[PDB]
Amino acid sequence: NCDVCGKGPGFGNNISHSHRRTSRRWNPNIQRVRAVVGRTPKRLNVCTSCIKAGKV
Amino acid sequence: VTSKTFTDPRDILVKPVVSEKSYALLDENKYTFVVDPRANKTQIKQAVEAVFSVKVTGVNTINRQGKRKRTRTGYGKRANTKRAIVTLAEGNRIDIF
Amino acid sequence: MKIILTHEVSGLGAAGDVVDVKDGYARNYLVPRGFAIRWTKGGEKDVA
RNA sequence: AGCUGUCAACCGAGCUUUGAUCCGGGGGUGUCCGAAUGGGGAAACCCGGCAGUCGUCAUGGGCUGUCACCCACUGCUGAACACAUAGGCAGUGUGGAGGGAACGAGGGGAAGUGAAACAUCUCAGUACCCUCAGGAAGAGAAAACAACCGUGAUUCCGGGAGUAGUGGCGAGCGAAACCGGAUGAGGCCAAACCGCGGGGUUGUGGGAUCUCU
RNA sequence: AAGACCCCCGUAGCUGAAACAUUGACGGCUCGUUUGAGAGACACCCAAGUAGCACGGGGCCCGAGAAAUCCCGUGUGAAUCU
RNA sequence: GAGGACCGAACCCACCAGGGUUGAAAACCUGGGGGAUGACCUGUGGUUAGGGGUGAAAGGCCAAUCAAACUCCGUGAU
RNA sequence: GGCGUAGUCGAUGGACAACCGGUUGAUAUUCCGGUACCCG
RNA sequence: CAGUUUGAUAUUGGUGUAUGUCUAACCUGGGUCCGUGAUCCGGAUCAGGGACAGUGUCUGAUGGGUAGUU
Repeated sequence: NCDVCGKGPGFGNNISHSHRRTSRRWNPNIQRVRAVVGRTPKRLNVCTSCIKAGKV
Repeated sequence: VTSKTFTDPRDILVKPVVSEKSYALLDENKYTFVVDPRANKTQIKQAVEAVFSVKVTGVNTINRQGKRKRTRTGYGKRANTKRAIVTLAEGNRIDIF
Repeated sequence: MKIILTHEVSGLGAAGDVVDVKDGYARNYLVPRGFAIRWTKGGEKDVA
């Protein structure tokens, strides 16, 4: 869970060659970053999309 | 005084206890009362002193469990009660009758 | 990320130059230290 | 004109034409536990702080109010450290917490079973679980259909149709266009531009800015 | 006290509220507006880590197939009425 | 005057025999029997939970039930 | 939902002051008699 | 299928000749100080490691450890 944009993990199926379905999970690429919110130093879990966009 | 901060000692003293043991205790100037179960020995002493204007020497309290009773339908339980035995100074008496 | 320089940086350019650099280089080193700022249209007039 | 609930008789003693019992609306009281919330706890138990107050020579003891946490805002202070923040202090809030038969939206998600075995598939997005509600919910004012003719927000019901399709083309699954009905409704912002306010709201494109009538 | 329209309670039909609730109408009250229209210019604006695209998935009659539209994660990643 | 020392009551256990076997007892009784200062027995309070626990290891024990406890639900399974 | 800091609970342990005799149908280191002890 | 593991890619930068070096992302279960009565946590600050590792997506290998069945 990105603390900025609310991007959460997605759920789906992992499919084999035999086409057997099992449950897996796409977790977003969330990196722990030290940031300054309101002049105060704080550590956040942020997704690289927010980093790339400059939201932090 | 108001209608919420009004307290009267006569509420603590529910009623006297009439029985052979209580009668035997009268001769030793020990009076037995049934008191409000939420009261403590200190309240009992103050209540008796204010109600009867007597000098209380010591107060003993007996906590008595209600007696379970059978009925047509099943089992009921009488009320639990707290009994206080008040020992008065020599020469002091209470007319409970 | 292409950026406006506020100080002279070796091998990049002089102050006020608009140059393109890798995003990580600017985000972690240049911008925090005041050497550079993000491009904006307002940046162009600022240079002028 | 009787009445003192019922199992449920009985005794005794009372209230009542100065209008009871009974019925409807409002109000006062409402111990202790419980989200339980002063602290603790084996729920209905135990022990307190602060202010006020009754009592006593005074402690002891009564009675009233008040004191959990989180969040919103106003102020004081501002660490390691210097700005400074973190944090701490003060003041308030009809803010939250938990409960509930069914109905709803969004997520997670079985197996028995069927396939006369079984793994793709079915059962089934069911059972169950999680978050959030409202009296209903969701959807909803075209980046839609259609086919060169045209309809004009959404929802629900009967068809189209067990059809076109889909499927170890197995067991099974299964629309849409369009037609007939129930009800009927449209509004507002962001952006550009000007100083949180003005501005403007579009599909025949519209808005800004400037010039002219 | 056995089969009741006329014995009783009722029914048909009318009638009723100090009090408070629900909901109308009105008055106070509150709010909105108080220049507008046309012509010409200009290409300034019209929702961005989004659309699209690549990979891995979900759902749709459609079981990934030549697979459109719709949703998710990872990378890459525009334009503003031509 | 040491000992996972010796004999032997309490205590813990269960090798043999007989009884009991719709029993006095859903595992006991009677007579013998093993340990009995230690890897011992025991009380109170904690704690480990189901494809999991614990096990000086028998698939043993996990509320008289264990090659996967019990209850409700899918469920009127097949 | 799992863990956990400050804290707060949790005796089966630690700290803490009473003994003898008599009595009732039913209580006694609790009531009664004598002599003691601890805290305010 | 979990687990272990390989590579690409994002987080991820400068600079030199697949491989050096630097510091600034990132990591320290290293030291000291503050919140603070505090072995958790966070913030400082020195000491190192360092674009490696860890993590997300994609991907090859192994996989009775587990699961469904013939």
